[PDB]
Amino acid sequence: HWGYGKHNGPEHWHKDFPIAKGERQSPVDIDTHTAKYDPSLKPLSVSYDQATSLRILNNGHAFNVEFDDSQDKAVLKGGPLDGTYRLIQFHFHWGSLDGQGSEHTVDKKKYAAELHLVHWNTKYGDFGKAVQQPDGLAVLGIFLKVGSAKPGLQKVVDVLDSIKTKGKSADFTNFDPRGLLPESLDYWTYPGSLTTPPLLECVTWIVLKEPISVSSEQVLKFRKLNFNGEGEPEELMVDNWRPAQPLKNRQIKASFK
Ligand SMILES: CC(=O)Nc1nnc(S(N)(=O)=O)s1
Ligand SMILES: [Zn+2]
Repeated sequence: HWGYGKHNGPEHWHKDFPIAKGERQSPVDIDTHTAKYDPSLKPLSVSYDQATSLRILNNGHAFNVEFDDSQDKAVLKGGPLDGTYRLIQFHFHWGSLDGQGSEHTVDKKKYAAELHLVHWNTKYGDFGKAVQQPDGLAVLGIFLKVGSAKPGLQKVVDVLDSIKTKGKSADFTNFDPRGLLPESLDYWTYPGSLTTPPLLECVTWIVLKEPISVSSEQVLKFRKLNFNGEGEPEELMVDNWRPAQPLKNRQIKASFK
């Protein structure tokens, strides 16, 4: 089954998921000089004050923090979006070294990791229906660079020891995702896809310009997780990122000049 190894990594995915070679795949390189400023784009509206986190899970490819999405508690609106998108989970992609890890790149620059806050369009009723629609998901992408620690991330880092291996989960309540946002909400946006199988082309990507900084010690703890289940041979969970895909017939728009 698929993964990030030499024998099952992204270059192999198309054999089981032919849409991997599709017209609106993600991630992409953001060429800052070719992106188009669009004055018609609205500011993002992030309403996370009533967010209810439930659980943190190692699913064998990353760790996910899951939220209660049975009501409009944590929602994303505005920007390029029509309607209301509910937060369902966030996760990260990261590297084995500080010079790599992000999925998106900016003028070919890679960051140490990338945070994805995944939201689904409420008009489709559930997440499973949403992924079948071209406007079904909105994913907010935030870059991480190594520098000073991010206090708001430390609660996540401290629980990782309890979900070291695939399939382990832990109760993870009262986490406030607002502590993971940068100061500015300036963004680029383009139409794209999930970056893991099944690679469905259902995502409006919103990638923030401003990275957040985390400390070397914080990212080091991500790299101690395992792809494998308990009792299996240890494989460190690192480099769980898909390389940039061709832009083809898409334009990246910027909310700022
Ligand atoms: C269930 C779920 O959320 N699946 C996802 N697959 N890829 C995602 S990402 N890397 O594009 O945010 S989210
Ligand atoms: Zn992701």
